[PDB]
Amino acid sequence: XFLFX
Amino acid sequence: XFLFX
Amino acid sequence: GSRRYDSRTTIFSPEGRLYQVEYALESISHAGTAIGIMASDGIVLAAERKVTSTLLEQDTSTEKLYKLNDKIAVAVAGLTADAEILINTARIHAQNYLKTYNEDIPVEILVRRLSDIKQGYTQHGGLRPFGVSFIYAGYDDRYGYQLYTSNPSGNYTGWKAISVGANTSAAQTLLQMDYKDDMKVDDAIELALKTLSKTTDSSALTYDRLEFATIRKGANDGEVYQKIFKPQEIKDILVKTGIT
Amino acid sequence: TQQPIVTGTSVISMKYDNGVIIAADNLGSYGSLLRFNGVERLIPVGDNTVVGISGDISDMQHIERLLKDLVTENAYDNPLADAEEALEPSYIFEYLATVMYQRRSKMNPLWNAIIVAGVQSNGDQFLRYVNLLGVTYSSPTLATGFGAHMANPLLRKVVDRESDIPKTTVQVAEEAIVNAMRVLYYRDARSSRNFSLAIIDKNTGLTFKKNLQVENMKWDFAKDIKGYGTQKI
Amino acid sequence: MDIILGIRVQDSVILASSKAVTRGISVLKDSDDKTRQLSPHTLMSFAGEAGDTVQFAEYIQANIQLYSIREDYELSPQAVSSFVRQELAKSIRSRRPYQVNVLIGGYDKKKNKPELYQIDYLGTKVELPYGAHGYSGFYTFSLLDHHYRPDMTTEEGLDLLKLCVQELEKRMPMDFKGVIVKIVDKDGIRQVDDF
Amino acid sequence: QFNPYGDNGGTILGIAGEDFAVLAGDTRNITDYSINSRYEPKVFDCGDNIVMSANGFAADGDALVKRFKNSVKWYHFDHNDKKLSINSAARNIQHLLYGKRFFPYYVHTIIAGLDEDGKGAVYSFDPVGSYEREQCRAGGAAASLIMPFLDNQVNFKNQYEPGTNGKVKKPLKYLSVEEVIKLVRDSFTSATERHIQVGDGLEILIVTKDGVRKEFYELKRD
Amino acid sequence: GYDRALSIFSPDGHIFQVEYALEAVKRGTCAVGVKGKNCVVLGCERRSTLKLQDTRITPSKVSKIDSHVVLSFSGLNADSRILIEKARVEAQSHRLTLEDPVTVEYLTRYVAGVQQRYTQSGGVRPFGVSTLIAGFDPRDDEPKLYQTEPSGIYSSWSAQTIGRNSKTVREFLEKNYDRKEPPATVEECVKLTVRSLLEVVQTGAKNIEITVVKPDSDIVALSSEEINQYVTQIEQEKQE
Amino acid sequence: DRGVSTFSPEGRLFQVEYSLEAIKLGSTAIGIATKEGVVLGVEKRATSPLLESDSIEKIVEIDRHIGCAMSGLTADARSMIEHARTAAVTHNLYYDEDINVESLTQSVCDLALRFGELMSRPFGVALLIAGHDADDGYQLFHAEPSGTFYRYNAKAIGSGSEGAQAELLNEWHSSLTLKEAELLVLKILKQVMEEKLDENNAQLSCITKQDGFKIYDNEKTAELIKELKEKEAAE
Amino acid sequence: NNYDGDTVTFSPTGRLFQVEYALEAIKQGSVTVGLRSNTHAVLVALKRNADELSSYQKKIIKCDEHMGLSLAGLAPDARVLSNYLRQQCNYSSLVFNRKLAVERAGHLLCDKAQKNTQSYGGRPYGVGLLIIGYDKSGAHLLEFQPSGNVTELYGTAIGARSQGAKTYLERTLDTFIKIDGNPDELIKAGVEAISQSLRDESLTVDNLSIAIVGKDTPFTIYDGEAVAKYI
Amino acid sequence: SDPSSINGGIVVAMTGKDCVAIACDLRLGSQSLGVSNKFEKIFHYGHVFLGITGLATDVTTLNEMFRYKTNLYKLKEERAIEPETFTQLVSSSLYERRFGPYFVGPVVAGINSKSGKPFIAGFDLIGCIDEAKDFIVSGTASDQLFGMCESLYEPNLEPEDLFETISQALLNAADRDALSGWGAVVYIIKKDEVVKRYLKMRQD
Amino acid sequence: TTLAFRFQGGIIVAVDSRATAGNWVASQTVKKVIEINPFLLGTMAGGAADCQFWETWLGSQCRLHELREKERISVAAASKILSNLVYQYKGAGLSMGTMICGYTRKEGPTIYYVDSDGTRLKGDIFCVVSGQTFAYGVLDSNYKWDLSVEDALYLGKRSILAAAHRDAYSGGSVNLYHVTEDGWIYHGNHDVGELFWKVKEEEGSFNNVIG
Repeated sequence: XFLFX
Repeated sequence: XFLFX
Repeated sequence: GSRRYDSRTTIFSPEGRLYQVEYALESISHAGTAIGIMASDGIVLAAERKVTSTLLEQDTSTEKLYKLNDKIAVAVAGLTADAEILINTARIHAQNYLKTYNEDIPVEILVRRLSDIKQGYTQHGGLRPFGVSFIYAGYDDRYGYQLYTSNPSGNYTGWKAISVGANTSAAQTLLQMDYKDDMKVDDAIELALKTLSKTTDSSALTYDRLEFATIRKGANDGEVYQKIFKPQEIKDILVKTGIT
Repeated sequence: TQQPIVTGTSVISMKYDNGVIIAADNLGSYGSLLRFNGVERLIPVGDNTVVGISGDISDMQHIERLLKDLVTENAYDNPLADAEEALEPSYIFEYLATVMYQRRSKMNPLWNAIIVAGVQSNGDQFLRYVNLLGVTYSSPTLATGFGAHMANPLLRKVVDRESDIPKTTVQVAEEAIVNAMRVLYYRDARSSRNFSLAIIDKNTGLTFKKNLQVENMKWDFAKDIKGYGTQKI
Repeated sequence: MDIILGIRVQDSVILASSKAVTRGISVLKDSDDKTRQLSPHTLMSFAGEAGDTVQFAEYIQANIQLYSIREDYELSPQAVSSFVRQELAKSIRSRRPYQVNVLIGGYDKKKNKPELYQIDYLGTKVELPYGAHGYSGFYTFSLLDHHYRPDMTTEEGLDLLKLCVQELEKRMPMDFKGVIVKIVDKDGIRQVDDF
Repeated sequence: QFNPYGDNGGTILGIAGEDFAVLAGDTRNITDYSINSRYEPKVFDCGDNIVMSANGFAADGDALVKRFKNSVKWYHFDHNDKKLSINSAARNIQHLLYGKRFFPYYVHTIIAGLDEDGKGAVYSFDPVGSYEREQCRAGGAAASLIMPFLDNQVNFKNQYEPGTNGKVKKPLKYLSVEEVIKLVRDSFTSATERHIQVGDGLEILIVTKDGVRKEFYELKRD
Repeated sequence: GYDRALSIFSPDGHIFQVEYALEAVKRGTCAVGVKGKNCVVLGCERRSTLKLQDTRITPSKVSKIDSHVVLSFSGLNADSRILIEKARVEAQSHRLTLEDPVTVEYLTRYVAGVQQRYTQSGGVRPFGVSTLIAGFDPRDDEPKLYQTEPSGIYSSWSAQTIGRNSKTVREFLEKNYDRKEPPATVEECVKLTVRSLLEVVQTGAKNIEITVVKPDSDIVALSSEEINQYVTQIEQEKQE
Repeated sequence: DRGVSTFSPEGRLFQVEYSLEAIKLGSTAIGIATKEGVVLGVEKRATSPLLESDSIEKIVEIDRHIGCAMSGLTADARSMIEHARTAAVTHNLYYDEDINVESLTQSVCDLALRFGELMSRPFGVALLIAGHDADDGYQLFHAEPSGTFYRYNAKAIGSGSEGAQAELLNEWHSSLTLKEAELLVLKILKQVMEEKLDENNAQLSCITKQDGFKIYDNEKTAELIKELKEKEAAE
Repeated sequence: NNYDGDTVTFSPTGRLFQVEYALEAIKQGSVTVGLRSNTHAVLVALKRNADELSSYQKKIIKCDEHMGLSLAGLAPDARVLSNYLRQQCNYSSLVFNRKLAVERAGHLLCDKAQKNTQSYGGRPYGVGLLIIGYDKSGAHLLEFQPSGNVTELYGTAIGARSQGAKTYLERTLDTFIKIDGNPDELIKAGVEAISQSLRDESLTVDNLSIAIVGKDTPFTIYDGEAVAKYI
Repeated sequence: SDPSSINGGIVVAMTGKDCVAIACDLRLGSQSLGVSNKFEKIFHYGHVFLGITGLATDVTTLNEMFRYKTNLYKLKEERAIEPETFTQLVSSSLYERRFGPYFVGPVVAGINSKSGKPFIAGFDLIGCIDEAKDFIVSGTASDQLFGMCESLYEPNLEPEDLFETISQALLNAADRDALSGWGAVVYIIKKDEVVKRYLKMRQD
Repeated sequence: TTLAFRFQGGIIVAVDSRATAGNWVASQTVKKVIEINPFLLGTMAGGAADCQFWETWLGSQCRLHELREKERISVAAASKILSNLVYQYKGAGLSMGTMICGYTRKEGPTIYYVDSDGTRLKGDIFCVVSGQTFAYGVLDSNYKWDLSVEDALYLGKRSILAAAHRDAYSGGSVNLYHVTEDGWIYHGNHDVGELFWKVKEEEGSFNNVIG
């Protein structure tokens, strides 16, 4: 896997 | 902890 | 189904009265008279046991005067069994408050809770109300000595002197006549007994037909003592005041 | 969440011109111990479907009861239970697939790999796989456990693609399955010589063969093998 | 780590609380007020796990404010402290305990006495002349043991607190970005701007 | 212990044109070093000119596609047969995915279709339902091989006008369906060479105003 | 649990339990609300059938919900306590989540919502209570006075009365209250409120309670002597 | 006594038919749908002159594209409005769009028959739900406590309904402008109202695609009342 | 009389009056016709308006691609029962990859209606349904009564003046059953059937509602200028 | 980490001729850090004395709990609870939290008002009863207290003698424990008089 | 990299557009600013899904507040709705670092930092660089109160560039917003690739590079 700035 | 033969 | 047999205990009449509350009050009007008188230096609770017998063990008997904690007592008028349900609830609330805040419960807070329970039985649950009227005699360090009453409606009010049960109309007239604000406990004891002596449906007022209690600062220095009078002590105060 | 105790090994299958074949050995293993030698792992449902099950045998016996109960339930208030409203292979599979995925999603799986072989109403060959994870897939050849590694390569040399299915006779298809079972007996340490084979044909219906044995085995060459390199005696 | 100190002098209670909110190696704020006014004469300072601290303080604030409206009376600091302790004592055996340590500074109008209460996240309560939570507590205790007196004035109390903070800045390894100081007396709660 | 997840490999590719969109995926299903199927479709027509693929754990992907297909059915029932727009579908899928936030669907979801203005649209989701609209997206095992190629060849990244020496970028342009299909075929041909989990076959679903059509191309089977 | 539908429709489209609840309000001691230019006053009747009463401890007729909002009522006293408790809890709940005290309109809408819920919930009878809710919104100087009734309808009033002989004191307010120029000062507003009660009360002794609410949480209850001075001045002007 | 969900010998639910009597006693509400928008008007009917009329809220916003007028036991409407607003917002959260006016109406009407021995009795209030969506344009719906809803080109509910509906029967055509519709609501309200219609005892509102749902200012309505009086005096 | 207070009470002659009163709600409802051949099954429904400003209440609800019903009586009750059918059709598809048989849909409606006739507090459903569908055994027409009684028929009609249409179909039985692979002619026979139940009013463009399902025909509803062809 | 040794502290009880004695230290700490030297661990409900060692939050909670229960007892029974009966109430109350116990080591001391018989008892955290004739010990220096009591104690000591014995037992045990000390209190209990003495001891 | 700071002209909100899965750059085109309502912005840092879902849900809760109370929701109230929600999920593994930025008549320009830990802080400036959250800008030297709106926009833009260059997980493009009385205004998306070279040439900074 999931996306993560 | 307790009592314990 | 079951709807057929439901009395509907929590409805308004066309006149906007609660049937069951009104009928419960009618019940209480037949109960033994209980009187509370608040003085500057203490409170008196006097109450008449209903037509007793010579074979009733009086010294181990309690139907009228109950202890809620060390600072608060109640006089009962109505169903004794219904009262004991509410009394045990009040005793627990008092100890809950003490556990939480490490201070004795103020009198009004205890009274309001018991009154809020009675109210609930008139608005929801479809159960009959409690057929009980209380006189609360209590002391706290906010308002000092306090008298309250609650009835099956769950309404409660404060008093300098009040009666519940039988012949309240007559009793309240006699109290309203002889009560003064600067009055002391010894005087309030005499008034309470003289009032019962005149309102009683019995031939004569004797020790074996009475329950008596005082809440005094008449405790060594800055503290409050509850005295539930013994049969022999009620007999003595009847001779002292000159009723027997 | 559990561990499988009494287990069954490979189930193997393939399509041919007119139907499907499926096979499985008659062993229930208890770890390395070959405890049960009389266990049937092909369970027929009506006359158009066979369900082959590998993995935990207690969970297989549960699934066996679900399918038995499915046939009973389908018959209830169903005048066409033995005709137009009979259980299809596709119906039986989707039900099991639903159960398998639900059980894995409650972290309490049915510890099995299942192959549903059958022929549909319109005569179409049905062959689909589902396992303890609820993973499903179809192929001209399907196999579980060791079968996947050893049987599929051999069966895929007969039917490599969809266009090879019409060109594959029942005799050629059965020959391939029987050979694959021998290879599995040579090489799988949890296989038995005794197996069951089921053919579901669109013309001749369901043929169920029990108490089959691996035969025409090659062992003679063993006598000529001495030591592990340098030994001559 | 967070500094919360309390000193009870003759006629007031003073609470010093660090103004830094830090998460790991990041400084989130340098002007944070780690205090809630429970009642007009009762103040609570709090240090502990992020979120729990404010959530607990505001929950306690709401309950004490509800009691005040209902009875038209102010709960004594002893009573407020007992309520707070009991809420924490419930939480330790709950599914997710509040990781909050609090100081309760109050002026009891009935007894005309200032009271300081130190309560940890377990519901451990003591009444002290001076208190503190965390690493800072040990240094400040030893220093206050020497200097503190019961008959100290509010001004004397502030000077001793000023010395504690100065010495903490030198001795402590983390930068707590100064303190906010609040005084609780008969007149109520006020914030000392100069510090 | 029991592991509720698996990896079935495969790769999906969504490209959005001016008045069309394509969603492509290899037809290979694998487990460890074993090939489960050489033809298991992974890209589905869901109705209302929407094509969907959930790539990763096959069981979670099949379950999600079912739930969305069901979601489209109940949209028609509850909203007087209203056509479900691609933006509305995308938001609905986010809620499906986030529902299982603490037991995720281990899938990479791409949906393709036309937007309400009739322009090609591709939406891409993470396992827990984070989504974003894009021109290009590759998902699955060979995503890392294909996406850089698409950056270079679809969006013309790191490409400048000859004789400017990096002063002016190559002009962005809408690719024809015929050009887009070539890139899809070349992407999958390249991915098949260098990724063990990619091969066997390629199925492309093209979405236009006229509807959904399907193209299939063979890939290397090693 | 007791599920019985006590509040139902009758052939003429009336809910009798809600209408009989209004009769309970009619029986209740009179309550009046008057808003001036920069204040609101809540007047309340105390029936003098009860003497030997302890006025220190006896429940007062006006209740603070927050520091800036008050509630008076006519009807069943016991029922009123349950609405006051719920309102006081919601007031603190609003401060906790919105980080701002309730508007008078919001607190009214909540209490009115509770009253309505008890008219179409199984096993419960409606509240035998009408409320006057008065105060000032946070950082606002515009006076607010709302009324609720057992049905659950609520509305804003320049001035309003509820309880026994409310018809008479409403008659008085309708002719004596000018909208273009409301009571400018606290004195004028208290005077008009005491005057309105004197139409109904009997004796101006311990029978009238007055509570003045001003902006920024400024609430005070007048004493016997303070009210007695208003009673004296009103009748001395009347002798003419 | 007798069941709350009981059928009469004519095949009608007693409690529903009785609630319809409660709605007849309610203050008048009128809706008129046009191709330029939908107008909603109500009689406020203050019980006393001391009651601040602007506090009487019988026209209510559900979303930017859906308005609502009520008639009957108006307290009962609060939970229906609450549900409608939640439904409108919830659908926007799930689908990133405006909810169809019919779908919103259908959602409200699903509460209607959730009563028995759920709530103890039906709702004693009728709703006029007006809105716009891209699919079916400008729409006006009548939501009853029976759970039934009808779409209307124009509709009147409350005490003056059958008198008003007969008037709307003659006056409505498919080519009505928004300005014409506003005057027509004011005209029919003034006809059926006990007290004389002004900007304080009556309230107008409309829903247009451009500006969405707007409750008219008392100053704006006052001008339309003056415009009405002049055009009626013109013949 | 004394025995109509609730659904849990039998009368001395063994009648359930609350169920019979629910049955009355249907007769008050607008007429709807159902008829089928071997290839197709048709619903024809006369929609009822409140007045000239009002719309015509929708009578036909789609339950799946292969099944739907027409209603007569309480519309909200039809919504509850049709939603239940939609779910049962949906469960059959998802779990068993199987289109729900029309006969089994009938059995499920029957059992749902029954529970409301034997338990205190509840009430019977106040609506009648005509379910049409095409499944693995061809075209089907069902009639649902809220007593729980479900009946498979070649044709029928429910609602006000339904007896007129029912008599016509009983004469035409041998003709319309043979209308195979001709959807238009089967609808014509349905429109001519419902016409026998009209008085004063006639079939207009916004009055008439038709639905059809068949061999290569998903369940589709025709309203507005789509039924002008058949007027 | 170990709940029963975070705060520290000790209690000891002894019997004499027509008397009992119960004593405790005054320390409360966060492990190494000493916080309070006013934390008394001995409470009384009428003529029944209860000492509690262990986690301080539980010491306070159980005191509040037993005050609650003995108050209700007295109202219903119309007499003060006796040591033998209170011992059973402590045991009952602890064992109802068997799988989530209070981390305490309670000690009961008192004279039965009717029989006049001296009574002491100890408990483990789940409410098991140790009813010894001689002495009971509890806390972080229990090993040290067992050593001191076992050598110093003799039966039938007069009240003023028993005081010296229990005092020397506590003081010398506390000085060999890091988490005990910071002052000490001793209660000498006779049938109808109770004397309470604070002891001078080293404050390190 | 998310940046929100307060000045005389209102609030400046600057974010990057890069999303990463480990060392894999998933996207360079992510909208890390959420437009809750015309006067309310929410920045997003941490779990993409967690931020997107709950800040979209916040917009729904803020909309219901306006319908019920007929008034615009305050930034304090809106921030606390999100902070009270995440606190319910505390310890469940929600990853969220957000700034709720708006203007209201009641409060004026307001920035609230809301954390997945349940931390809710009000401040003049908030920054999220790498995995660390700061109450200071990435540069902070240039920050003076009386600053031109178009000058303040540049500082925000420049500050994201500074982080985007040094941080591997920051990059793509800079999205700029200006929050004022009567709503926020979008100030466009600036590709860091083109921005870097332009800023270098014009400012004469990044000398350690070479080009």
